[PDB]
Amino acid sequence: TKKRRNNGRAKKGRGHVQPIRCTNCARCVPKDKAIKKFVIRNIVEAAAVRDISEASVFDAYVLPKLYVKLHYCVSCAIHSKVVRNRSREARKDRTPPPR
Amino acid sequence: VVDPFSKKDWYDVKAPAMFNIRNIGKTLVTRTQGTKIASDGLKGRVFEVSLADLQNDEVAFRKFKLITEDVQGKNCLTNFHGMDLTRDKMCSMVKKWQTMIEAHVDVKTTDGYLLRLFCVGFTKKRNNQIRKTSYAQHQQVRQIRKKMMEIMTREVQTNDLKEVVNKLIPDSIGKDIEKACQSIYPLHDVFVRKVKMLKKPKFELGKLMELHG
Amino acid sequence: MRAKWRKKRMRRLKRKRRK
Amino acid sequence: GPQVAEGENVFGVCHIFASFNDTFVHVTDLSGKETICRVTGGMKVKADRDESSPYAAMLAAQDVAQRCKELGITALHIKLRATGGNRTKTPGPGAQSALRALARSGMKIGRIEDVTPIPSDSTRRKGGRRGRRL
Amino acid sequence: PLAKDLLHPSPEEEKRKHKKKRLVQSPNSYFMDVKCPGCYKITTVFSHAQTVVLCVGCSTVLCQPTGGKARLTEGCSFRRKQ
Amino acid sequence: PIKLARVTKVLGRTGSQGQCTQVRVEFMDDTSRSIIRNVKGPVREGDVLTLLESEREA
RNA sequence: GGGGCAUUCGUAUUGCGCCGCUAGAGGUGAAAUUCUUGGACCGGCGCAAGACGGACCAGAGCGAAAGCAUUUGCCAAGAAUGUUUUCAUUAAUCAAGAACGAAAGUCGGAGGUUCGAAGACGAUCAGAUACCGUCGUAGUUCCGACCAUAAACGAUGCCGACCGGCGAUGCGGCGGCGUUAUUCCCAUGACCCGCCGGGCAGCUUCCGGGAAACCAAAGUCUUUGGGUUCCGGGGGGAGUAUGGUUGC
Ligand SMILES: [Zn+2]
Repeated sequence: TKKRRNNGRAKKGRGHVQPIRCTNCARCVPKDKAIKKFVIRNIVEAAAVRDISEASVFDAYVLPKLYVKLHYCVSCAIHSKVVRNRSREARKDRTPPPR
Repeated sequence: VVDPFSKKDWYDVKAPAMFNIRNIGKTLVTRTQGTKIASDGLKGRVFEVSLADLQNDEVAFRKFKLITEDVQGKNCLTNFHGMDLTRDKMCSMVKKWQTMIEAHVDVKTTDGYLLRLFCVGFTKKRNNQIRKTSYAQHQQVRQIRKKMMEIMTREVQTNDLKEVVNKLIPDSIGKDIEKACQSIYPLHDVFVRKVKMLKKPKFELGKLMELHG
Repeated sequence: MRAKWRKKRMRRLKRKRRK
Repeated sequence: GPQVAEGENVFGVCHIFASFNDTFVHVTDLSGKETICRVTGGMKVKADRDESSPYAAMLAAQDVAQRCKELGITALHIKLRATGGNRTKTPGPGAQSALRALARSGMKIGRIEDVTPIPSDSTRRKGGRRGRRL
Repeated sequence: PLAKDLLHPSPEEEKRKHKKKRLVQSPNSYFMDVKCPGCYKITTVFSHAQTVVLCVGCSTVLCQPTGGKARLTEGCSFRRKQ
Repeated sequence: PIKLARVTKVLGRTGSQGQCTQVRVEFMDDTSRSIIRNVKGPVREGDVLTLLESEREA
């Protein structure tokens, strides 16, 4: 039976979407379906920031950040536990988790 | 068994007259063995230095690539080779609900340096805008691209490196594009993303020394 | 067995039959 | 070595290439051409497992700092590098430990930046169409 | 719902509803007379017009062809006819 | 460089059979120096550890 | 991001020349095969090759469907909207007969960067003819011939009418306070609030259906007839046998 109305992807009123490569296991996945995780993480973790402050020659030097957009296939997205299965009612909810 | 670092001479490297902070730092090279001169080792040497390390009170995300041209008795003579933008800035600029506009142009300076200038721009979220997206239509983009191309052309065709660098220190090119392209579609951040030296003239010491004083 | 491999066996059998 | 005033900090450039198989802490001059000292996890630990371990990275950065003190360099410009290309963009586990170990040795921290080789429309990645099944 | 006089809809609702889907069809367009600033002769133009029209009186452009209604030149005053 | 460290708070219990415990320790030589460490055996607030390797993380 | 032809740029990958320091580097759950003091891996400068157009990139657009994202120019298409323009039934759907048709595949030419069927090894294993790793032929790319198939899917034929609401969104048009840029007045852009038509969709609903899952169509079906094409008749045998026809 039809599990997901959208067929677990975003392509509507469109023929074919170009494929991309899963950041983990290098699987070929369509761009629309792929789980996209755009992570903006500080170049140093808060635990190690203290040691950089004193050592730095510059005063009030704002620290750089890494911007990297990870693409996950459904096999790897579920195994890595970034996304897990939900109830048949809570599936239709497409609101991102609040933090 | 010999330590090579015993046979290394440290040469001080100075930036040309465009920048305030003259002293950049020290580079070591192997001593002249007779066959090959120490100057030849320092001749084709590049230096990617932040703008805030060249000018005292200027921003620190517009990195300047400086090539050595001559060596003058312990002191190294550098000239402009290119202008790069730092990664974190370039990554922090690109947002998911706005059109990015990129325009590259080849221009010949009057004194005879061939530059390739890449200028990038982003559409502005208005202050009272409810709509989620702020995209520009293909013609509006083409008009903006033509506008920033012809501005870059005009403003770097007429003058020479001496003046072009001084124009790029505050990024006056960008500010003028932001002001000019406001009417077609409001721009958010318009920087000169990249400047690359393509071709050089036949080297002479006189102009290189004039660039330093 | 798998239907795609039923079809591949059938084609291998048709190749040897005709020759 | 360099005849410089005690107050002024002599700068260098430290390239930190942090893969998942190994870590590279490599100090050079301002240009990059004239290298000073490079040490990798392989030289510290004799275990192919722990080539990339944070401990190996810490030891590598501690030894390269110890050598840099004796050549007159006091400050370093950090350049963090992941494998990049068609492979992963995230740095390996050694990066943070190595940077901490350089900062702890007494070496000053200059401009921090990522120099990961990001590709615009690259060639086929090493994995097949179905990808890596392990 | 359930009681509307399909026979006698209110004239503001009549005008809002599409020209073809009205109770009786009527065009949204109209005929207007133009008074050119540098001329005495009067001319009549269609509200949505398609050709750049010329006043042979002074030989000057009047209205411009657009996606919808024709934009009149600055100075030339338009007035509705009947 | 063998240095001592006070225990301010017990963060939680870790390890495959919860045999270890994760704690945040404030050093003795420096007053305001916090680091996260995993320690075997029973611990509480006030207990001082003798850290042989003071650079590693948990 | 409809199509063809031309032009240009981007970093990355790989190979090569030169320079610095050097003992390991690669890969894996763990290893080994493999490349290394005839100087690997790493860092700097420059040259070359072919591939691909990241992030922007969306339940967004365009196309009959396959499919279609670097810039600029040239050539001819096309929907929708706008119209007090014209022809005046010229239409709908379709045996025969046509155009196109992913990937792979077969012929000739060009070139071979990456990846990589076959094959050669190294691991794991009771065995592994596989999964994992190192290499690698055909192929992957371009020009000219074929081949006519995919879960070619919305598993849902096309044309036309009627039947509930709601907020967005894309293109065009229409009306209207107020912000801003082109100094200012209009007038164009960017916003903002409504309306109208045609599209991509979404949420809600005891309209009503259905075996239900669900569907504003898969509703207006025993209260059974708007028009028309293809097509199923318990499960295997079987998309097999034979015959015809198309193709190297
Ligand atoms: Zn995967």
